[PDB]
Parts: sequence; structure tokens; C-alpha cells
Amino acid sequence: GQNIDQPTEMTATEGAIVQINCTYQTSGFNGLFWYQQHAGEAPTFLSYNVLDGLEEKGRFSSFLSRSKGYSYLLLKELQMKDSASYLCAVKDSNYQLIWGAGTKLIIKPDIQNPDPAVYQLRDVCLFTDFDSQTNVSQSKDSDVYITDKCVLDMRSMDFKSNSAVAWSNFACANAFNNSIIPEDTFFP
Amino acid sequence: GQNIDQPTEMTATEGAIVQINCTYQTSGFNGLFWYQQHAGEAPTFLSYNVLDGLEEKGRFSSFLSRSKGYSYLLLKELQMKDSASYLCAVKDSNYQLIWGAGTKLIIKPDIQNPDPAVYQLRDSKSSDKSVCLFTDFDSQTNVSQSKDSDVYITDKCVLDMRSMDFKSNSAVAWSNKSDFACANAFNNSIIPEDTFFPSP
Amino acid sequence: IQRTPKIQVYSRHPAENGKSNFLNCYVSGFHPSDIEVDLLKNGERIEKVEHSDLSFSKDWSFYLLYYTEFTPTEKDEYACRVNHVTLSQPKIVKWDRDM
Amino acid sequence: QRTPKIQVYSRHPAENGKSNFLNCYVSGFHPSDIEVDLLKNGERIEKVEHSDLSFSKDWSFYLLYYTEFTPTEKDCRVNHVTLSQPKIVKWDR
Amino acid sequence: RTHSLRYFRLGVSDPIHGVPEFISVGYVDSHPITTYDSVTRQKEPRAPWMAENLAPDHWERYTQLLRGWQQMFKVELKRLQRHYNHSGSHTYQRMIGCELLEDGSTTGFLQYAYDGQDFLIFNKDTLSWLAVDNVAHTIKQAWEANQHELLYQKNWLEEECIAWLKRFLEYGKDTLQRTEPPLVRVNRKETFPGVTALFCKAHGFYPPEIYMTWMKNGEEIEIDYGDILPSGDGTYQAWASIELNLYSCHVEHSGVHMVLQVP
Amino acid sequence: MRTHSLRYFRLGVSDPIHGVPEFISVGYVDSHPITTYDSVTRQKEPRAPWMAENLAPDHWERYTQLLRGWQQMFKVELKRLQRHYNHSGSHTYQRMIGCELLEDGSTTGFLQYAYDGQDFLIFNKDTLSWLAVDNVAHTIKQAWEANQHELLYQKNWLEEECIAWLKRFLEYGKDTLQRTEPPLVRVNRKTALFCKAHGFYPPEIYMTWMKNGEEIEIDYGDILPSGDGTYQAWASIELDPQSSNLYSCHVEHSGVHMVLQV
Amino acid sequence: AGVTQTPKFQVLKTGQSMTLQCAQDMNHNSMYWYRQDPGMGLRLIYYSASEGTTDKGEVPNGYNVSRLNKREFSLRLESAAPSQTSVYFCASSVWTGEGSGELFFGEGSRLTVLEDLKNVFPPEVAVFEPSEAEISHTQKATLVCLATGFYPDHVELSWWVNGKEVHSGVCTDPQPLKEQPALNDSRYALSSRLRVSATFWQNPRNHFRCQVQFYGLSENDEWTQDRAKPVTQIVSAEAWGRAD
Amino acid sequence: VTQTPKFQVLKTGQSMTLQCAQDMNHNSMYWYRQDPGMGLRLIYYSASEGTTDKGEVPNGYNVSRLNKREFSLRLESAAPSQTSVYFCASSVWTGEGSGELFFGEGSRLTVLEDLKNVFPPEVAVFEPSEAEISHTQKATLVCLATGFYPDHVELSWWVNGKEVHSGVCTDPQPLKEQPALNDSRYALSSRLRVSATFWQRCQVQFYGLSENDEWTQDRAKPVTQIVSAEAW
Repeated sequence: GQNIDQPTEMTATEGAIVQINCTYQTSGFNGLFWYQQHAGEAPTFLSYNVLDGLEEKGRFSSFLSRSKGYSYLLLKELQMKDSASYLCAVKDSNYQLIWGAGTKLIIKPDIQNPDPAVYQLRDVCLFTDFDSQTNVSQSKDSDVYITDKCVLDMRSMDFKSNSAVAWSNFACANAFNNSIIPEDTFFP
Repeated sequence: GQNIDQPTEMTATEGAIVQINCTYQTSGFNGLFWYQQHAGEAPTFLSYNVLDGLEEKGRFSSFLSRSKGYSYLLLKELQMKDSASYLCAVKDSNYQLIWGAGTKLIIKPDIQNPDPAVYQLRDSKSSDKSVCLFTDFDSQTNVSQSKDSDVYITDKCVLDMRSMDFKSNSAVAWSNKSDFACANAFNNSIIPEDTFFPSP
Repeated sequence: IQRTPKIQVYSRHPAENGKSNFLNCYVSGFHPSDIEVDLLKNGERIEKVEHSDLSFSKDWSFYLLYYTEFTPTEKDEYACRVNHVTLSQPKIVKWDRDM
Repeated sequence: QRTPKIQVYSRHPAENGKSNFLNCYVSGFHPSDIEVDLLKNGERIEKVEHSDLSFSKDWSFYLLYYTEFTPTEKDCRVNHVTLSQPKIVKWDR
Repeated sequence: RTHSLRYFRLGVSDPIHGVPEFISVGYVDSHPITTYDSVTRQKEPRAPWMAENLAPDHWERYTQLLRGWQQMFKVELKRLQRHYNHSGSHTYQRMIGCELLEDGSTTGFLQYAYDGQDFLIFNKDTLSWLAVDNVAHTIKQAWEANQHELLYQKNWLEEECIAWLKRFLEYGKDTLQRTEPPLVRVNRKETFPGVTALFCKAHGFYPPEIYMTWMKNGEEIEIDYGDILPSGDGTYQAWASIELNLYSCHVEHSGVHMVLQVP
Repeated sequence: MRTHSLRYFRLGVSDPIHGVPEFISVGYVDSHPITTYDSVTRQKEPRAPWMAENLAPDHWERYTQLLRGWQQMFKVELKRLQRHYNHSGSHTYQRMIGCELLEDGSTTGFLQYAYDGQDFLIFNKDTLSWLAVDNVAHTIKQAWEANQHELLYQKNWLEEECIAWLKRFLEYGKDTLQRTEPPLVRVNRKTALFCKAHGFYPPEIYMTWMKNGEEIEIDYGDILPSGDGTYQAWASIELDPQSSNLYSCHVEHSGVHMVLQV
Repeated sequence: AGVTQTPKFQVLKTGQSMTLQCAQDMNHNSMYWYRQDPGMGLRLIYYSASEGTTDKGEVPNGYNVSRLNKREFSLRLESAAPSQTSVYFCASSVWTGEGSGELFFGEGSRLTVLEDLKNVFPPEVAVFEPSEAEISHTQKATLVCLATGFYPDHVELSWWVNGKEVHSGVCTDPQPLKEQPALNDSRYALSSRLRVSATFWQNPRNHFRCQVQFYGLSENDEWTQDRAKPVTQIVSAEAWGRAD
Repeated sequence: VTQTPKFQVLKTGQSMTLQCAQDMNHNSMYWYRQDPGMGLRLIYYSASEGTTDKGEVPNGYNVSRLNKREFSLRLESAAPSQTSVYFCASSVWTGEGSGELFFGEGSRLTVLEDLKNVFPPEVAVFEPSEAEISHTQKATLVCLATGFYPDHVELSWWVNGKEVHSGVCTDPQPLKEQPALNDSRYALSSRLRVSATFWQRCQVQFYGLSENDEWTQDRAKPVTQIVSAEAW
């Protein structure tokens, strides 16, 4: 009966612009809400549209078209902080909410001087400092554990880096083999 | 450099006769047209003059003298509907149309029984404005703009109760000011001595 | 401001003595909303009367329709009795007999 | 429909060995379609000019066909619908 | 033709033992469609075709909303009293609704009254509230400070209400789109010595909206007007009368014109 | 000042061979072409230099648009004529308008049409009517005459606008058109006498032969173009052996009389 | 029938494009595009003397045209300037050159070209019932209708009496009242009057409606302001007959 | 809005009551559950004080609206299908198009068939590679928290006493140390970057069994606790 379709995941680049779409086939309409929900936190109110228009609070803007039946949420000058889920939901004729399944937005940092390398740490192998287009594969070995990547913003030096972590109970050369890495990767 | 000229606006009385001048300096001459253009509507063809003399067409007549560059348009027995704009246009030696800026004809109606009055109308449940009407006056009176920046006054209008064969004038004044009252809405205007001001 | 009920009493169809019909009483235009209406046959209340629920008007007043099935005669005095806070004593209004 | 009149003459009165222009004036025909060539001893001249079509008051058309030459003791063919075969008119000095 | 849908709310502070504190009632055309009040605390149909076509989840949802809405009205009227410094029993009233004309046009409206007189009149087209006095102005500032709630109503009156109405129009079309032509009749009698009164009486008809008048000879002419009344079976009845040149009662109903000439 | 004339011509053909235009429109002052336009070029272009010199491109731009319209209005009229003649094949239709500035200051005006190079409609600006030669033309006459303004209009163009275009063009080509080049006239024997003029302009000249002081019975040649902007002509007469006669050639050209005695 | 041009009204942002249709069903050959401004006569923008050609008029800069066939001659603004605020008429004639041929005009188009659309407002409309003093004195009843606060002047005010549009007894003001006559972006007020007989307005079942149609934005136009977007909309106000 | 507890381990069949309250003077209160890859789903709601009604997925639950302030949810006989993250929310009214929702922090419920697999994490800090502080002049600290069950952990980082946020990165979703087992424990890593100058204290809050829960087995009662590894 009532469907809410918004993309599952979206990825943009820090400083760029992304557009999350919410298309709604309800029965009756009394407004469309946009919520943000950080990682493991609560959803918080962002915006509301019921008439055709586009409202803008800050770097976030909410657009609604009653005729064709969609809304989008516009995010300008993307920052790492904007990584979140963006929940879109609509009130029907009886004022119930029909919720979207949400869209998880990923902000890929802009890496000035990529410096791919794999280090080894004593009381764990650390793949770090690669470009945002390399992709880690989940470890093939049953007792070798490899995480996905992680962006840290050293606010002080305005330096961002990615990082993956591998470990087992095997040396760091063999660690990220199932992952396809750059050929300028430093192995101490 | 060609130039056609005619009065901006004219004003006569219903029933009387009005004559609308048009004087042109053109490079050659292939004919002189008249166009009637009702406010907010499209122009329409009135008459064609290319040789000297005068030419009648029902109530209207248009005359030309090439020797003097002059054509006038004659409307007899003025009805209220002859209130329009009248434009003169001349075809030049290259058969191009040169248009006057227009003459605006304004017909003061013939009001047989003047009964000037100022009536307060019935307030709306959806407005803050009060609305004073100044009606049933002879066409001789002038309605003026409001001196007060928050009273608004529209120029005089002639309506026709066709079933009752009855014409009348009307100027409307409105405002959301508290003080505003009909007994003061038209102090800007020279109104008749004998205008009706009903008791509130 | 208080609006006193307006009471209208009339028949469904053109009234004819000896001919069954219905007798409506149209209370309307009153404010506030607590009101007590009965219909009367020769001065005496009638046990069987249908009525409508309290109804609303764009003007903010209320109106009701009480009716009962009857057969008029020359002899019998039908009436509508109404009470409201605007009235010092209840008002009986008599049917005009389709005059 | 009017058959053309064809006239072959020279621009100036010609002296042998003195340069001149050979004119063929075709005129007073109707309709407007017509072929003209000048003829030196049987063969048609190549560098042979002509004026643009032209209009009489009587609705008929005319054309001048010319060529620069020098006549010698030793040394016009028009065709139309109105003529069976091309009529030839020769220059008589 | 012209159809309508409205919802009324009435809230009485300090009611006597038999007047409930809250009433909510909705109408299509003349016919009441919904009921809830502060005593049964349930939203119920009042037309068979409302009940025939709407599932119980409808009445279960709108019961919950109406319970909540009553608590709003109770607090709202408490605060009104305090702006006026008013003890006693006073009333708060709300009407929202829309119209869809034969003419294809639509209106919508939303108003509140307190003690039976106009208090706040919405203008969906300007999106502001006309306030009758210094107290109504205070609520006019609160309401006008929520930019989003004014768009919300504007849309509900212009889009939601109209769609509800057409839903309800199809549901009971066998009652509200029908037409009952009137039986019209002219009655003449001499009342006060010399005074003849002609009564043109119409009855038996539906929809209620009828057009009756009197003309002399073919042109228009003082006319006492009787109110359009419900006969009881849900047809209506009315009349126009004059006294006393030829005379003729003209009646127009559902597009049909009828003329009764007095001999 | 002598008799100058401005004419505008127009031709149409119904089924032209793939080269030939279906519409040509040439203007003249006197013998001099001044303008041309046709269905192929679709541009109206000066045909005389003192026209191009004196008239800015705004003029040619304007009249090109116009003739693109007149071209098609002519295909309309000709298609109508051939339909009612029930004529198959290819047929022609022609228009010619213009005035004349006479020596004495008085003026003229003319306007007409032909079908297959024969008169169809001849405008008469003084009765303000049209002369039909047959009933196809009569149909057209009844239409154009109903439009009284379009007859009035043509009169005023012929009597005022045309004369003023003529006066302007005669200024522009002052040198070509207001120049006199006297003829050179010679007699010789062929047995016939031959008077022969050449080298003169304007083309308008008068040649005859007198037999003892009376205009004889003369064969006349035509006034022909030489190619260099001048003209030539001749008139022959046959000789009577059985009696003596004094013979003389008289040549009048641009206000100057000539006599050649034999 | 005649000459049909569209749209009738249009508000445009600085820098916007626009195409104006014009068709003619009389089998003319000439077609024209005129623009009309206070104080000056009709100036020609472009013309098309026959089916297969166009050419510039007095003032073609800002515009371009196209004669798609014998019946349609459409005018295109490409980048829109506030000086192109005008009323645009399309005309036609059987032929050009014909010195007695007359022009046949279409209904016209008012275009208003604004820097931004943040002053575009639809009207507030308010009916005002007759003064009883009027009714006792003249036995006539005059209703006044007021459309206020709109911008630009793209409006059509009519009176509807019992679901049918009437014109008798109606008077609407020729030109609008600028509410603030000095400010150049100022919004407009218009007034109108229906006058019926006193015995007409005293029938209780006689319904009146003053309605103003307002041409403004559409689905295409970017709206970014907080308030309601002023789309093309119809704004009414009603009154009912009153016997007492 | 305030809601308790943030996390709860539940044995199948136990009952549980989740609590919520707001001092916003709000009239409506709602109870949602958030499940992977699908909308928020309503369980029960309270349009205003004095009424309650079911929502979308009511079964297994009920609600009481104790007053205008508090509104509590109750699981009768906890099922594995009720493992979820629960949300309480309030709006000013209901039936007003514009009024949005105000949400509580969340409640992570884990229903298990037997508690015999609950384990706190093991934490350890890993000291930066010397090839890092030299190649890049930057020291990555890694923190690893392994083999804990269920996924009820909250890692955080602490430098010279104050909790830090810059230079920290923690994995979004923990990883399954035994992905073939339906009851695998989890691992979770974090990084901390700093200058070689500043280079020359991790922490995991874990939520598990209460003191009130019965513990019978050999190893220590795996209660809610904090595990720290420090580095110098």
C-alpha cells in the first residue's frame, strides 16, 4: 500500500555536494520529515516540507515536489561530521508516519599526500595512509582478523588518514593479500 | 526621422461629438489607418484613408488631407463603449507601419438624477479594512488621491445597471486605521455641497 | 452573548384532518447549547418522539429537530415547549394547523 | 506566342582588320525561353556574352548577344518553341 | 453542485450533569457524518454509508486522536479564560472545513469562537489570522510564529479536505447526489378586508437549496421569505409570500425552472 | 527636361524547365534596368551602379523580404488563372506598373497584367475600375473592385509615390539619364538609299526620307543597342530610275534637327 | 478562429528564456510581433512577410523568431531583461505591401521580468456587503470587492452570481492602485463593484462571489523563500443574500 | 526525553520494562524499534495522557502511560525476535502536521536462549611502529577489544586524563571472531594518531549481567564493567 523508497547507502567526497532522494507513494499527505541519526545514536529532526518549495537552514536544504511525488535533502560543502543516516518519513491522511529505511552517507576524505604503508605494532599489523579508492577485503584465514577502513581527522594538523587493522594468533607482508593495494606501499 | 503625433488623452460628454487629431511627418505615404484598442484588449481596425477627403462608416468618420499631413477621426453620438484608446498608423514609402502613441478617449456619463452619497459598507469577517463608498454623483466631480498614507482611494468608475437602464459613478476608499471614518474618507476631494452622509 | 432559541412547528406534508402525518418542531439559532424540548398533545407531553442530535451552525449556534407521528383533528392542540437559559419560564408554541 | 526577330549587326561601322563588337539582338518574342549563339564560319563562338532578359511594354522579351571580334574579308543561330529548327541569320556588312 | 465537509468542536467549561465537556461532529452537505464527545470517548459514524465503507481501524485511529484533541481544547479554553479574567462556564468552538463548487472552484476555512462570537478567522490564502480583540491577537502571534503549521493547514484545507470530501461524496452518492424535485403550489386568500395574500409553498425536495421568488408581469417585485426546513424524512420545504397587474411564482431547483401563474 | 519613366515588371511561369526561375521582377528607369529579383537568387539586387551607390543595404534588405512575398502571391494568382482557363502545360503571367514624368511637368500612371503575353487586366486610375478582356479577367475585376480601398491605394501610389521615386532615381543617375550624345548620320547606296545614325543617346530619335519636300512608302529599321550604352538606327528608301527627284534624310534627336541632302 | 497567442501572462526572472506561441487560422501570409509600452506606439520586433522568411523590425535585440509554417510564428526571448517588461501582441495580414491591408491582432501577452521572485504575491480578496443606508435611500445595493497586496499586476477579477458569471452592473478599476506608489517593486490593490437591485440582494438564497485569478509561478520555478510559493492560483471571497 | 536502561541482556522468557519520561510538557509519546535495513516500526503510542493504542508490531509488548510525563514499555516473555534497539519519542500533540519528534538516547536489548556465553572484552594497547614515527612523524596507537559477547561495548580514548576525540577512529560495526557460529563473539579495534613529539590509555565499557542475575558457572560472573589498557 504505502511505500517509502530512498537509496540504501550513498558516498560523496569531503567538500562536495550530495543529494539524498525520498520518493513517497502514500495515501494522503500531511508533510515530509527528514531526520539524521549518527552512528548508534538517536534520530534528530532536520526539516519539514508539505508545500512545493525548498527550505534552507545552513548547509542543509530540503526540497519537496508534491506533483511528481519526491523530496530530496541537499548537503553542501560536505564534512566528515556529515557521515550519518538520513531518515525520511511522511504523514498520511490519518497523520501516521510511514518511515523510510534510511540512507547511510559516507564522506570520503580528501587525502593530500597518499603514503600507503603497512606497519607492525608490539604489545597487530596496521595498513594506513592510503588513497580513498583502495578497498580492503575481509580476511580469508579463519584466525586472521581484518577490519574495514577508518578515517581519523587529526584536527590539529588538519590531517586526515584512513587505516585498516589486521591481526592473528603470519606476518604483516601476508596480511592484506586478499585486498588489492597500491604498488607504492611501504613494507618496513 | 519619421514621427507621428496625437494627443495623449481627451475627455468629452456622453452623447456629444469628439474629434481625434493625428499629424505625421513620414518618408512617403501609402495610407493612414485608425485602430481602436480597448483597455486590456487587442487593437482593431477602424478605417483607411489614402486620398484627401472624409469617409463615413456608421457612427464613425475619418478624414485626411495629404497637403497638411493631418487626419482626424470623428465619432458622433458618443456611447459609453466608445471609451477606448484610438491609435493612428501610417504606411510609409517602404510600406512600413508608423504608430502614434495613442489617444485615450474618456466618456463622462450623462447622469439624469444625481444623488451623491457616502455609504459605509458591511465589514468582513475576514478583513481588517473598512470600506467607504462615494456614489451617485455627477461626472463633474473630481475624486483625488488620499493625503493619508494608510487610506487608499480608487479613481471614479461608471457602472451600468443594464436591466434598470441606469448608470452611476463610484469611488471606493478603504483602510485598516482605527480613526478612519466615512465622514473623513473624501476630505481630499471637492465633493458636492449636498452629499448624503448617513448617521452612524 | 446569549441567543434565545427560535421555535418552528410544522407538519411534514400539507395537513389534512383525518390524514396521518408527522409534526416537526425545529428549534434553532440558540446559544448556549443546553436546551430542553418536548412536544405536547392537548397540553400533555408525548411519550413517542424521535429527535436529532445537537447540530452545529456556521454562526456558532445550535439546532434540533423533534418530530412525532400524528393524525391532526379539529379538536386537538399540538404544541412545542422549549426551555433555555435565555427564558425565564419555558415557552409553549402552538402549531398553526398549516395556516 | 510570337516568333523572335533576330538582327545581326556591329557596334561601330566595321573596317576590315579594325576591331569591333558583333551584336545579335533577339527581341519581340514570347515566351521567355530561348537559345542564342554567334557563329564564326559555321562553328559557334565560345567567349560569347549576353545581357540579362528584358521586358517590353507589349509583354515581349529582348536580349543582346555580343562578342568581341575583328572582321576580315575571309571571316546568329537562335532557337525557340516557335521555330521548327533553329533559324540562322548571317551578318551582311 | 456545491458540496461541503466541515468538522465542529465544542468545549464547555464547567458543564451541568448532562452537557458533555467536549463534542466533535462532522458533516457532509447537511448530513452529519461523524460523532465523538467527552462522555462516550469514541468516534462513531452517524450515516449508514459512513459505517458501510470505513473499516474499524479508521474509528480506532480517530478515537485516539479525538481523545487527545479534547485534552487540547480543555487546556486551550482554560488559558482563554485567564486572558479575559473569566470565572464561570464559557464555551470554545472550532470549525474547520472546505467547499467544492459546481464551478470547479474550492474554498477552505478554519475559525474559532469563544462564548459563541468570532475569535480567530484564518486566511489560508494570506496565511495569517484575523483577530477580533487584544486577546485574540495574543494567540494570533503564537500561531503565526509557527511558519510550518500555517503551510500544513493551508495544504490540509486545499488538498486533504477536498480529497476526503470526494471520498465521502462517492460513499453516499445514492443520498447526496440525488435530486428530489419539489411539489410547488400557489395559495390565494383575502386576509384583512381588501388585502389578498399569495403564498407560493414548495415542499418534498432535495438537495435543500431552492430558488423561489415573485415577479409582477415579467419584471421583479417586498417578499416575506420562509426558512428552508427539514421535513423529517430528509426532504425539505420553504415558501415565499407577497400581497396585492399579473403575478407569478418562479421556482428554480437543481437547474430546473418552473413557473406558477396566479389567475 | 525630357520624358523619363519608372517601370516595374514581374513575370511568372507555371511549369518552368529546371533551370528557369518561376518568378522574375525587374525595374527600369527609361531603358536602364535598375533592379532585379528572381525565384532562384531570392535576393533583390541593384542592376545599375548609380542605384547601388545611392541606396543603403537597409533598402535592399527590406525589398527582398517584400518580393519573397510577392513571388508567392504571384504563384497564387497564376495558379488561379490557369485553373479557370482549363489550360494544361506551362503558361505565363505578367505585371507591369509605373508612371511617366513628361517634358511639361505633367505626369501619367499605368498598371496592367497579361496572360501568355496578351492583355488581361488594365487598370484605369481615373475611373477607378479595371478592364477585362474575357470572363476570367471579369471574375478578377469583380473582386479587386469590391476592395475599393485597394483601388484608391493604387491610384495614390501611381500619381504620387511613383513620381517621387522617379524624381529620386533621376537624380541618382543624373549623368547616365540626363546626358545627350548626338548621332552620326551617313547616307549610302545599296538600288536604294540608306540613312544610318549611330552613337546617340537617348535612344529616342526620329528618321525619315523626304521626296522633294514631302514625307514619302519608307521602310523603317529599328532602334538597336550598340553595346556601349548608345544606340543606332537606319531608314531605307528605294529609288525611281524613270524620273529625277531630290532626296533628303531628316533626323530629329533630343531637340536638334539634321538634314542630309543627296 | 482568428489569431491565437499564448501565454496570456508570464512573470520571469532576470536571465530566463521564454517562447511565445502565435497561430493564425485565416490563411494569411504575413505575420508580426509587436511590443507595446506606455507613451509609445507599437514597435515591431520581428516580422515574417511570407511563409519562408523573417527579418528584423525596429527592435530585435533580445529576441529571435521562427515561422514554423504558414500558420505559426513564435517569438523567443533567450536571456530576459527587466527592460523587456512589455505587452506583446502578434498580428497578421493577408499580404504585405498591400497598402490597404489591415492588421489582425491576437489577444496579447503581458510579460514581467524581475531580478528575483521574492516580491511576487497573490492577492488578498475581500467582499464587503451593501450599506443598508444605501438600500433605504436608493433601493439599490452595491457590493465592493477588494484584491490587495498582489504583485505583479497579473490579475483577472470577475463577479459570479449563483454559479454563473455576470457582467451587468459590474465595474472593475481600469488600472490597479499601486499601494505604495513611490517604491518601484510595490504591490498592487484593485477594487470592483457589483450593484444589484435592492430586491435582488434581499433574497436570502442569492449567492455572490468576487473572484480574482492571479498568474504567477509554476512547478518549474525555483522557490526558496520561507513563505508559501505564489503559484498560479484563484482567490475568492463570498457573500450571501440577506433579507434581514 | 530520558530513557533507561541503554543496554540489557535478557534470558528468553524473562520479562522486562523499559522506561521513558520528558519534562517538555508534551502530550504524545511513542515507542519504536529499529531493526537492520528497515524503517522505524511503531509498537504502541499514547496520543495523550489517559489513552494508549497499538501500533505496527504490538505483539509481545504492552504499555502504560503513568502520567503526562512517563510512558513505559513491557516485554512479557522475552523472545529472540525482540532483540532490537528501542526508541521512545514525544511530540507536543498528535494530528499537527508540523510538530516533529524528540527522541530518547536508545535501548539495546539482547535476548539469549541461555546466558552461558556472555563475556567481557579483552583490551590491549599496541605501541606505534618506529617505521611510522620516522616515515611520517606520526604515531598510531591501536586498541583491540576481543572475544566479548554480546555486542554491548563502548570504546573511548583518554590522553593525559581527558577523553579525546581528534585522532581517534573506531570501527563502525564489530567483527565476528567465529562467523560460522550463530553465537560468535566479537572484536573491535580503534586507532589514535599523534605526533612523534607527543608520543615520546584505552577503555571499553561493556554491558552484561546484573548483580541480580543468577550466576552458577565456574568463571567469574561476566557483569557490566570497564576494561582498560594503558600506554605510556
